Amino acid sequence: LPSDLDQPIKQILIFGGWIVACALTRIEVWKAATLEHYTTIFPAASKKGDNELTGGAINMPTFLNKIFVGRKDGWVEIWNVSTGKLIYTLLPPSPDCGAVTCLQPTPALSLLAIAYSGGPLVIQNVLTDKTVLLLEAGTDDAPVTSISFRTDGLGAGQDGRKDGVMATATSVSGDVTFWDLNKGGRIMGVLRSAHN
Amino acid sequence: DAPAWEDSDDERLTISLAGATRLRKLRISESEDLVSGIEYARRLRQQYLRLYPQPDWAKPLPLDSFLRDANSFKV
Amino acid sequence: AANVAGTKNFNTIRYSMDGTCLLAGGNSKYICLYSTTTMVLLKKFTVSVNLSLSGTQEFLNSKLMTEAGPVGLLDDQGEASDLEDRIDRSLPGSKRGDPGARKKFPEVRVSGV
Amino acid sequence: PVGMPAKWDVKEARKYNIEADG
Amino acid sequence: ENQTGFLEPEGELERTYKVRQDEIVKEVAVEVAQKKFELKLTELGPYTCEYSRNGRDLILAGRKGHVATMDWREGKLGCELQLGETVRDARFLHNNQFFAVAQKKYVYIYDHNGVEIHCLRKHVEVSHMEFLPYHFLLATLSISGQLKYQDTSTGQIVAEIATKHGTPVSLTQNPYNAILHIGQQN
Amino acid sequence: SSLAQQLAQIAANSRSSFNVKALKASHSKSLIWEPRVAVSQTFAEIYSQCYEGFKELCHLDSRFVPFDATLFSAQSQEVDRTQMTAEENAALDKRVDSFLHLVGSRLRLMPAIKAVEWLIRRFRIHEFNTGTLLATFLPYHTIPAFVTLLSILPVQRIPIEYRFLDPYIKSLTPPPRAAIVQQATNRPDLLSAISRYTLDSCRAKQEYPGLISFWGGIMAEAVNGMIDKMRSGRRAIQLENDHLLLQQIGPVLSEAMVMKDVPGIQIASYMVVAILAAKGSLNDNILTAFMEQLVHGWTVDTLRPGLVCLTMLAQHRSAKQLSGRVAKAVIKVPDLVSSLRDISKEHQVDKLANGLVLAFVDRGDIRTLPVINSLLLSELLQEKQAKVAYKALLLAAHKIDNIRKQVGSALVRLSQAEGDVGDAIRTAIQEVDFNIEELELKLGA
Repeated sequence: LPSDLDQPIKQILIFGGWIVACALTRIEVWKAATLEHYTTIFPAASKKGDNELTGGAINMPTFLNKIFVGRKDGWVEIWNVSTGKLIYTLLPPSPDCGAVTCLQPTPALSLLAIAYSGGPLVIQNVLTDKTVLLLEAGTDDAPVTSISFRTDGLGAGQDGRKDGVMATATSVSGDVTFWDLNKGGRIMGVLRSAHN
Repeated sequence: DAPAWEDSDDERLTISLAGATRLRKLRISESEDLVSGIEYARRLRQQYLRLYPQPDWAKPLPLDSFLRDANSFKV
Repeated sequence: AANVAGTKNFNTIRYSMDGTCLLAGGNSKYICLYSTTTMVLLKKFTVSVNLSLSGTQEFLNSKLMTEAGPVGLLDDQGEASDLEDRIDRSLPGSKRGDPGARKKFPEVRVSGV
Repeated sequence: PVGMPAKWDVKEARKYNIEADG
Repeated sequence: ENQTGFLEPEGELERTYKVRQDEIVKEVAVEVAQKKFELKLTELGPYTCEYSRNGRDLILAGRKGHVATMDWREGKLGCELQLGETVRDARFLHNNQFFAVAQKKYVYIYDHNGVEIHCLRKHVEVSHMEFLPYHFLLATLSISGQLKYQDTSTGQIVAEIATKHGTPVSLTQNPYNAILHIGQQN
Repeated sequence: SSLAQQLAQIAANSRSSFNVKALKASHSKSLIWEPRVAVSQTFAEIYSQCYEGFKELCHLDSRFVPFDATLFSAQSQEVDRTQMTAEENAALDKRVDSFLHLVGSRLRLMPAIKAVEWLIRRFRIHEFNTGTLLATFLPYHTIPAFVTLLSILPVQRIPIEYRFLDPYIKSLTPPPRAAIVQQATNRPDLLSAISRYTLDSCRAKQEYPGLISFWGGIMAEAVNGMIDKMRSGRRAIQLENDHLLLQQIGPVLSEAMVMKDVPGIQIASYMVVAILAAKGSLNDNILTAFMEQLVHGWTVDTLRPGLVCLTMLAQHRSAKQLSGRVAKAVIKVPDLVSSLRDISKEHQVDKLANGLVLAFVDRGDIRTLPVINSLLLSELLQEKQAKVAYKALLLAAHKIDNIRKQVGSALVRLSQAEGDVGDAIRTAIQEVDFNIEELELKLGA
């Protein structure tokens, strides 16, 4: 660990030859083949709050050396982790939704699912910066916190032979929610009280 | 559908395809050895499309918006 | 195992050298140690934990039941490298000893205490 | 009877190994 | 009438041994893609397959006793029986009517329903069997190295040969000469 | 018998015959001919008879001419379906489903039954396309041709949703609508399969009134029985049951309400919405969603049934006002008040008219005043609704910051109304305790 690390360390993410640790407002990146420290990503903000890296960072699968970080502001910033360079930022749609609660890569290529604290799930082309779907998936008191996609190839469309199912859960509830993403992204079922 | 951001590092990166055994399967001929980062990412995209093809959702009405709105299923 | 009659009796009993406690053992896994005055079972023992013997647990598990009977019942002598191990010189229906003596998974019984 | 689930067996699925995005 | 099947690699990088069975099943016709199945029988020994010589019915025998006879295209089983003791080799006879199973001591020949017609007591500890199809001889190698040819039609053993050296490790049968290539341990 | 179970699944999943008796039985299964004749029939005799049938069908309707080239071809005499690959079999399945959607309307006729007999005896549609064939014969479940199809169907080839038909295959009688409706209320899969078949036909515009009336009746009775099952009395269970009913229904009704080109399926979906809004005690936001989609969806052909279903939807709501776009398209309705009197002869339009007047008054537009005046002098509202509507109109007149000229003209006409509505309006003036003559001389001067 670096000497000047006085923060808890929220998540770890291993890809390429790099392991990447999103702490709270800071990313420490090691090289995995030698397990050595490489550099440190410092996102910057104008306000005190908006620097905070809630959500996390994730990789897109066919994207070379790029992590996708979510901020306390609605921004999802792409960072090239080789040269340590902020390469793009993508802004929240309808900016009343405030904080990026999570983000997950779809099984489609270069489409990321960003889930904001104001409620919307968006799935966006991350090189076109163009929204593919917009879903009011959460209450403002119950923000969507974990999302995951079914990579099977079937399970939607009221017959079960069409793909595109996404489960999601909020931390304040105990019920998961399944979406069929095909026509506009309708809901298909809610598994209630999966846990307490 | 033009790409909004462009990376300047993928032009400079170069990668040997015949050296690694995992990257061996994504060359075109039995001559391609040293590949730049853009063509490497292109072959990597082709191979991801080989493993999982692009689903048909990746390619308004009031009741449909009511169904896709998750504030309506509350207890 | 609750309905097996035959392992529910005491084949042999011996008093203590004090004379205050019987000890009782039959064709079963348990040795009982009774009191001869207060008539209560002071302590029960289990003779063997060994599952290579046959009657040491009262609830056999259904993993060992194939569609051809139990798995510890198929004759596996033919998968032996040596002829003197492959030969079955056993007599049909010999409960008390034969020199053939297949003796695969013998019963648990306390024949003397 | 029909509509009953069968036993569970792990379906073999080819995944994109992410150690090559480097 | 028919044509011989094949597969040939198109490109210069593609090679024939890297072709997956899912790719074959996707590219091939459906009446022959039906025949790619898998039987999951776990608890009764390693299994031993033998087809009839027209390929109608196959017999598969486990090591711990489970011998079954099925018509594998039509999916019906003609017979299934458990037999207790070990099973060295199972073999169809001239038809799919009779088969012959090598038990822990003898061989036994059975009818189509699995009802045991008889056991052959001269053939003790048979480890390998081969049925000559045009002669009606059933040739059995014991573990002792003795090779007995039993005429199946009339029921008398033709020639008990004693292979003078060692237990035999393998046995096959030339389909052109009907001579037996047995393969020793030296 | 795990091996017998695996082999039973293999034998049920197998498709091509492999012994001579199996080939003779599978060739013997026919619609028209008895089995003793249908065993000994080559594919030239069947093609001659059934091509005479297809010539009659192609002279009846025009759109069978691609199937003249692909399905009923002289080369299609010889094609074995079990020898082609998976993509050839899938494209043949698409062609067969398109022909069955096309031929479902004329299926009582002997030409169409001869064409279906060609598909059955050559391509083995009763084994390879059992879902679409059974669904396209389901609206004719009272006829001997359905009895014969039920006779020749394989048992294990039927889908799981249509496995109520097994006693009607064991005893060759046509199944009743009570059996189909009861299995539709019990299984969501059968209702989803019927609705998916008719919507997949109606998107290709191959609808017919028999199919539309069939689907409308069975979804109406199935939603009826489904509500009577979903009712529980416990609050959380009835909430979850209303949610499960909407998740099982919503795609079908959300498409069949705004299918503009097929007014029959639009009216049938209106019937299902009327049953769902009357009998099932639903929520106000769900009912505004239904009303907004109906309002987006109607045509001139379904305007008066749409208004009947709108009266029921607005009547069974707990809120008092309509949500905007409903009132906008009812502004766009041509003869609102006369149509509402023709409906209120049988249907109690009062809450719809009250919500309409309130939603018009909440607009600051002044092109709604003839509609507000007609709805007030209509004698459709009650006395209390008329009083609170006039009070809201004068409050809007106090809230406005021309506009006031038309407002005062409407107010003096409503005050000088003739009958019981004018009595209640002047009583509303007396209980709001504000003078007529102030705004009267203010607008007259």
